[PDB]
Amino acid sequence: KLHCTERSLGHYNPDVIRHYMLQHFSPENMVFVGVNVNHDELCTWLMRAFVDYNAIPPSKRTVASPVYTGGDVRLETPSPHAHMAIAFETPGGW
Amino acid sequence: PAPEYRRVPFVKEDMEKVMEEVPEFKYYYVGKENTKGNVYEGIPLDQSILEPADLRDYVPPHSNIQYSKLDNGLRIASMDRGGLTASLGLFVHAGTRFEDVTNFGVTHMIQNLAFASTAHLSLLRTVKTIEVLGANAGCVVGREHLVYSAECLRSHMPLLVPMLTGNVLFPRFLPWELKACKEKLIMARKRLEHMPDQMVSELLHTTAWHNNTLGHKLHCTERSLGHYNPDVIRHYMLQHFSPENMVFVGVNVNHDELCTWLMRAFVDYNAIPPSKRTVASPVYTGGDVRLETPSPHAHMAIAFETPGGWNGGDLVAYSVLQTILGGGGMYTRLYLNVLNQNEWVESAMAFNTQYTDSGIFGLYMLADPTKSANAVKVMAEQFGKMGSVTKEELQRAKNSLKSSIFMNLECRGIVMEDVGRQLLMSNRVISPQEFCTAIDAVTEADIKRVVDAMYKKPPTVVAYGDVSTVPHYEEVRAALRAAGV
Amino acid sequence: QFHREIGKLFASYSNKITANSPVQYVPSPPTKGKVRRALSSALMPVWFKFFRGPLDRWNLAVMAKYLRDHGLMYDDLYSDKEPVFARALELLPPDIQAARFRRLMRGTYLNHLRLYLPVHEQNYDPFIPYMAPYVEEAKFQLQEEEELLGYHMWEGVWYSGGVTGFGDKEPGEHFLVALPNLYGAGGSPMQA
Amino acid sequence: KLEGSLLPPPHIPGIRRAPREPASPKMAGMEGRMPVRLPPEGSRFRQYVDPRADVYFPLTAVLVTLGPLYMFSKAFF
Amino acid sequence: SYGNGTVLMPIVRRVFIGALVGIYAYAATDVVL
Ligand SMILES: CCCCCCCCCCCCCCCCCC(=O)OC[C@H](COP(=O)([O-])OCC(O)COP(=O)([O-])OC[C@@H](COC(=O)CCCCCCCCCCCCCCCCC)OC(=O)CCCCCCCCCCCCCCCCC)OC(=O)CCCCCCCCCCCCCCCCC
Ligand SMILES: CCCCCCCCCCCCCCCCCC(=O)OC[C@H](COP(=O)([O-])OCC(O)COP(=O)([O-])OC[C@@H](COC(=O)CCCCCCCCCCCCCCCCC)OC(=O)CCCCCCCCCCCCCCCCC)OC(=O)CCCCCCCCCCCCCCCCC
Repeated sequence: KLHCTERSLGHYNPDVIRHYMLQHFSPENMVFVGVNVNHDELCTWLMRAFVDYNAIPPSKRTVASPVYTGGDVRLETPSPHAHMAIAFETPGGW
Repeated sequence: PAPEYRRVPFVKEDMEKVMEEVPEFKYYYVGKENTKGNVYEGIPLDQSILEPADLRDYVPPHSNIQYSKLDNGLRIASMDRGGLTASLGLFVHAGTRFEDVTNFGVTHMIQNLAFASTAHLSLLRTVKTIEVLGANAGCVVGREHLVYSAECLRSHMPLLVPMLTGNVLFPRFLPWELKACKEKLIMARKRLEHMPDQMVSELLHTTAWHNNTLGHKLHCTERSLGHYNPDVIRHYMLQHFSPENMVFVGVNVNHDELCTWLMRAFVDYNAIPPSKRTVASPVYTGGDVRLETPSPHAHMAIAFETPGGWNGGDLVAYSVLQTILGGGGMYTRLYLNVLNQNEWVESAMAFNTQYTDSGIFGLYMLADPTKSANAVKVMAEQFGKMGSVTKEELQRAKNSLKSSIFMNLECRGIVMEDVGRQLLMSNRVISPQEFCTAIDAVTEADIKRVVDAMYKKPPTVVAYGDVSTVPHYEEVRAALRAAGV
Repeated sequence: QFHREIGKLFASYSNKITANSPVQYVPSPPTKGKVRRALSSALMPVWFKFFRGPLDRWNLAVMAKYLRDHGLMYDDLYSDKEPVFARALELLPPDIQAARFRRLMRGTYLNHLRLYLPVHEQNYDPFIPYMAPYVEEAKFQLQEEEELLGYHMWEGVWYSGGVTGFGDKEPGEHFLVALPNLYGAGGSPMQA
Repeated sequence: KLEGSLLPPPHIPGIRRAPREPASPKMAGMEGRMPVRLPPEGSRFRQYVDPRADVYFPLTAVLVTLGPLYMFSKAFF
Repeated sequence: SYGNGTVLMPIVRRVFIGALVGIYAYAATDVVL
């Protein structure tokens, strides 16, 4: 899921958060983009933001392949219409 | 072999003479005639204050059930045990299994409007007079039956009969009373959400009988509020609330006196006329449903269909199997083979829910949310061996079942509900002595026969609570198929 | 036990009423005596012709002209501050409630200007009793409540919970419970 | 046709109609005035009413009240 | 009636009425009877 649940509130403390950023927020896993800017000037100020302090160090991570299962789910709710959706898997993605 | 019903004919009586038989009742006490006070002042309770004129030679009462019927078709049955508190009940064959897409929720509405204003008595005077008499009364809705009941001192029976029958004879359904009841109509399912056991049961029914008969819900929904008007209600009662579809039962009452006052409640006014209705057969589909909710446990239930239900011919066999496994004990199969060999299991049990012509049978477990995959493997292994029992297990189960039956029937309430429920579902009452004879004739082959038939249709799977590690629908089905299920 | 003796007198008079109570409708007895019902019938042909008769007819003309000038019905003159009539207004269906709302608005405006309606807007009977079914049902509801709950003078905690303790249920409606708070922003009883 | 402010009701299945009084004869003395009905036919009040007395009422009212008081006061007070 | 706290005015009503019945009865017995 995208958002939290009432169960998620059981681990909403700084140590859990900081442990997640140390595994994923290294510079190698980030890209910066600008539109309507001078390229050289953007590089200079980005260099100055990182020169005096230490960034999160890199880490090797293995990306697990998704497992498609399909299935069926219903959700009743007050509404005048019956919403229905049917889908299939696209191998390989982008 | 149905029971023989005695006839009670309608008779026209002078009103002023029948008033000489109504029990005394007071709401106001304007002074007091007696002026002697507490004549037992100063006498301690280790000393008796009775006189010889208060002694009698005991004569046992008539404890067998007696049967009678009125001319409009109402069936009556009562028994007297000599107690001083009576139980009264009016059973109607009009449950949620008779609703349709334009009616969902109507039976729940009728239950919450019980004891409201009638043609001859208002809501306030009805509920206030019951309280002052010292009685308790209520209405309970079900999937096949609706029941109105009251309990009171046995001298107040004539006063309570009309306040029970009026709900089905001439209710008014006033607009402003319907608008005052709409609040408590939604708070039912809301209160149901925080009751795990009741939620797992509902999910089991909705999933077993998809969109038909026994799969309809008990309570209303926000959608139901679109047809909550008197015309819809009154149309439902005209199809189902005829006297032929009703039974009245009393315990600790005089049979003849109960018939007289029931006859007097129906003699001067017209009842809903009979109608021929065809009862649709349930369609069992099985399936799977999940419901995530904040909880420390993973609730899981798996069940199968029982062909024929109460009238299928194998009711006693499923009740013996339930006793072997373990219900709600420390030598049952589930306590020795499951609980003692797994410390991460918090509980486990077997259930057996039977209706007039269909039922379900299965297991129910709580466990550690991190070992749901193992909970499924243990349940499948138990289903794989259900069709095999030893002589010691079987003999110990029979003895446990017979004792439970006779012991349950020591209470007034259970006796009343059992007699009325049996006469609507089968038009006959099976005695506990006949149950025992049937229990003793259950063999090892019968057990193995009913388990195989049970497995010829798909299962019904339910999960509730923390379902973070509950396998996929296809994996549960496959595990069952590897254990021979 | 002096209280038990007084209770015996109350009880004797109580049982006598019950033993002499009929079990069906019986017409009420005439109020006025025979001596008074004989003088009236003898003087009636003269008293009614020249005084009481024209008094009745002038009264209905005065009422009809005032109501029609403002476009009102007679039943519009009753107040919602009467408990019986307030309950009756709660039982009305939408269409009748809307027409009353509109007539009351129009009559306040006409009384402010002091201008008559045209004659062709006055052609109606103002004495139709459109509230009667709802008034008689209201009387029945409130007579039950009074007999089942209000038959004794009940005690209570004094000056507690915003009420005085002598029977009031809505708070702050008597002077000795005025000014509920010294600080804060207060609040509404309808938002509790 | 009908007495008072009523008109013949339309026939609509489902609506039971109460009986309505028919129109009765008029009496002398109401020309030019806003109409007010007379007592019913079978009634003692109808045998005694006369609309012509309405015109004199402003004086009759003063005499029945202030008259006796003035004579009683002029005799004993 | 039940539900309100207007509890003194009904007492004032019965005292005033009684007082009036006594004033006009003490004057008649002195003038007439
Ligand atoms: C402790 C320190 C030392 C000194 C202590 C002094 C004594 C203190 C305690 C006294 C007793 C307290 C308990 C009273 C009875 C409660 C009974 C009960 O539970 O019933 C609830 C009962 C409600 O019953 P209900 O059936 O729901 O409703 C009744 C209906 O409304 C109407 O029903 P109904 O139409 O059937 O009529 C019923 C009527 C039938 O009877 C009659 O009609 C008979 C008429 C007899 C007439 C001739 C005798 C004269 C009677 C009084 C005349 C009018 C006086 C007006 C005074 C105004 C100024 C106070 O019944 C009565 O009249 C019974 C009441 C008689 C008692 C009145 C005098 C004593 C109490 C005074 C108030 C208590 C002090 C409060 C202090 C607060 C300070 C913050 O409530 C009452 O009847 C309350 C009555 C008392 C008045 C309310 C409080 C008034 C506060 C404002 C004044 C404060 C002044 C402070 C400064 C001065 C010094 C005090
Ligand atoms: C606030 C926001 C703004 C900013 C802040 C402002 C700050 C300033 C505010 C004040 C702060 C300080 C606190 C002050 C507290 C004062 C006390 C208070 O609040 O009590 C309210 C309190 C009401 O409390 P409540 O919570 O609203 O309701 C109480 C119950 O729970 C429920 O009861 P209920 O609803 O059923 O009925 C209540 C009803 C109950 O009604 C009654 O019981 C009747 C009361 C009036 C009777 C007299 C009127 C005339 C009647 C006809 C004549 C009768 C003659 C006597 C014979 C009668 C037959 C035997 O009471 C009323 O109608 C209220 C009347 C207001 C009375 C206020 C007088 C206070 C004492 C000072 C008197 C000074 C008199 C000077 C003039 C005379 C000089 C010669 O009032 C009383 O009950 C006290 C009544 C006192 C009556 C005194 C009468 C004296 C004159 C008698 C006639 C003599 C004629 C002689 C002629 C001789 C010729 C030669």
